[PDB]
Amino acid sequence: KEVYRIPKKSQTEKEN
Amino acid sequence: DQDNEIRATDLPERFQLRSIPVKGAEDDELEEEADWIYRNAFATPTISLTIQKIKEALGFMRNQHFEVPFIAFYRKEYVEPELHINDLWRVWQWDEKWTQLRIRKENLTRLFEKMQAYQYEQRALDTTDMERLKDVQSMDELKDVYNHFLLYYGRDIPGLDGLAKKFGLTPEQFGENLRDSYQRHETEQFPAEPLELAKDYVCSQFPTPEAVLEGARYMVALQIAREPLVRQVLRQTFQERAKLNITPTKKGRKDVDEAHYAYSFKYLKNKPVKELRDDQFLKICLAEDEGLLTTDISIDTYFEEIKQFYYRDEFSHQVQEWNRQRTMAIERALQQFLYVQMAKELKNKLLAEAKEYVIKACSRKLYNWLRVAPYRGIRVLGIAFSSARDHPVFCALVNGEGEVTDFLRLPEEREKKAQDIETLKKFLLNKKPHVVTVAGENRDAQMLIEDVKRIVHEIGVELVDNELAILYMNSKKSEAEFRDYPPVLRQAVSLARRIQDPLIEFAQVCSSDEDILCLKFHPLQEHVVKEELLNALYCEFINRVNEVGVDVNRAIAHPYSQALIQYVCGLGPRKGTHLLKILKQNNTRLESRTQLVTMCHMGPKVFMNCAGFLKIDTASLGDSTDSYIEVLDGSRVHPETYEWARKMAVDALEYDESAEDANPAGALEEILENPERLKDLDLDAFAEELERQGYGDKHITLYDIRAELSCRYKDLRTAYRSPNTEEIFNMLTKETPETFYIGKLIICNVTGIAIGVKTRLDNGVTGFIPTKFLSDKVVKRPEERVKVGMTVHCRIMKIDIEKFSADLTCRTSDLM
Repeated sequence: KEVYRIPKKSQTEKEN
Repeated sequence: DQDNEIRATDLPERFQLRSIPVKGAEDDELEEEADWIYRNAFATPTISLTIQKIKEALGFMRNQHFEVPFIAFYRKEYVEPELHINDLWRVWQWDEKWTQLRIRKENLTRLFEKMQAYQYEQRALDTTDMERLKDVQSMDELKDVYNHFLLYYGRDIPGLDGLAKKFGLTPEQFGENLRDSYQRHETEQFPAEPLELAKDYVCSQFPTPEAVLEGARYMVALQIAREPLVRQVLRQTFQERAKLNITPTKKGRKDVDEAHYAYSFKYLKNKPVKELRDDQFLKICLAEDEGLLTTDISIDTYFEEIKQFYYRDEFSHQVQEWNRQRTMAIERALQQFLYVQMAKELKNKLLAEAKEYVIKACSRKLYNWLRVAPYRGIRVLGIAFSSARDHPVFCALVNGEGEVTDFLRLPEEREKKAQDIETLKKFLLNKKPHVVTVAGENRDAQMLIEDVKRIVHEIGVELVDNELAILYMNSKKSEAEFRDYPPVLRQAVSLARRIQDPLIEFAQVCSSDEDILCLKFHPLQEHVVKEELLNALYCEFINRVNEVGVDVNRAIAHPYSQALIQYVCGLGPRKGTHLLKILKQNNTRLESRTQLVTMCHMGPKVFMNCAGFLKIDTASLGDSTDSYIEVLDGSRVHPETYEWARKMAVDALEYDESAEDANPAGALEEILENPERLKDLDLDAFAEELERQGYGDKHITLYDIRAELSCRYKDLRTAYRSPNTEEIFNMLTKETPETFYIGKLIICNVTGIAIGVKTRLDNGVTGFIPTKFLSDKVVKRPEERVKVGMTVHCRIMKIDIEKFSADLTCRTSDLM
């Protein structure tokens, strides 16, 4: 297989 | 027909229009382009008013064929933060100047090569052909190189030189000395005096060997004034140390007094060019053209400094004659060749700079007009009028789509006004308009707006400027669209359309250069070059159209909006009209925007340029149209980045990449229902991973593709505020703060003593002579001072813009 995900690891807080 | 290939070609329509066709770069001529543009377009001008960014912009424009909007709006990381939309426009304008200069340089290089060949067949060119032509950083010094060439080699298309050479310090050396400000090259003595050498050359044209001296000095002066180095040094001297002397002509002394624009500089003395204001020199040159004023540009000395170089020290008395000859040769050269031409060049530069400032002011005013938003489609009622003395008022209810639904005419006097108010209230109750707009013509707008307020409160009411509505009324297009309506009704529809969105009305009514020039962007608008002013205005239109994006499906259904897809990137008068023709003929309205190439025949480069700036109203579609809908097509996002959207949505939903159930469309069609989920995505980490995969830096693009999925074509215009009291004052009065010159002389008509003296100005402004001058508050009326009814001209001493009241003067001492 070959896969990528944008990580939900973000510390920017959902733009308020 | 040129229009046919223009519509058929694969380049932006505005690229083929330019005189200098856009030819690719080489990355070495491109770097020189960037350096020259940065140095010339970002250098301090003579009147008071990163290179990699320019390289990238030029590369885009000339190789990728990206229009200034597509660079500004999708290539920010390349040009930002040091280049903006106007910076890109300036760069693309200066690219034409670079190309012109390069073609001139190539032509001159070929000429110099042919001349070298001819001379080799028979002074000569050894390094000048290289040193000069290769080192030509401006069109002006290109003239210095050419004219110097014409002086010597201009004689041959297929003996006073003896004295000139026997004059010491050959002109190149004199140029070197002037550039160094000290005697780098010493003079060459001769074992005789000037006259003895004169006897050799005094034969036929110049007998009386003083005549051969005159001829030799003239030759030396020509050679000095044609030398490129002396030209550079003297032009620099003029640039830094230049004074402006002005006196009024016989026709000027009489007709320029405290009201003619040239009053402030009717007399000037040693006014440095560095202190010239924005458009001051434009006014100076206009006044000089009118014949009521005369000027001259000089440095006063500079001749005394120059003469020290082309000179010798010893007092042998056989060099004092040579020294005097050299001094007077330099004098003649400077006085009749260099000073005059340098003054002409400096005057042209200053006038062009003033013209540029005027063009920039007009562009800024147009920007402010188009950057005013819509109102918060909406049913807008527009009321327009005139002097009103035996003339009715028309109000037009324009639908939210912009189409006028219906109109109403609103023509002892107390009961007539009461009946008009009753019928207006009836109309408002029957067909509730979201906004009532009153045109701006005179004081009667205030009364009209106040009556409309009194009606509505028993829903806003706002005053609206009336200047584009007048142009629409007078235009033939108003007749075309409304054959039955009177002109004033056209004003109402124009006002309603402008209040609904200025851009949609400005582009529709300013359909031609003449129509746009009808507006008053700046008092000196008429004197700037038409081409440059029109280009600036159309650039402002293009910017605001691409920064808004044009909704396709509404330009077709409501042909009133067709004018907007002229200013779309990539998509011009011919191209826009062809796209509209294709859509009309196919009888199909864009359910999808990648459909542009699918159903039309627009090339890859144009699609790339234009398609980011076209809106599709996906929320408005229904019935049979439900059959085919790409949901990303309803946004600022472009079909090169439609994979990064369909990854950004999958990642923001934490969909398991290993689930065969991760439908990337369905992920967007959940994100466009719940746009708050995109806030939990780290776009900087996502952009670093795209960069690692070799897709390049996309950080700023991803922030737009987020902000856009958070609101479909998020409008950035400043909302329709109500005009500030200053705005109302300058709008209804029809003159600017500069026009209300405190202390200006104005012809006013006295109306009646309400304790003061009420004088009505022709500008529709009440004039109250103060009781101090009147001197009668409880004393007898001021009838003795002046008879009521007639007109007098006085001077202003105070302003009441918030009440339209201006102080006046009765004493002639104030008049003096």
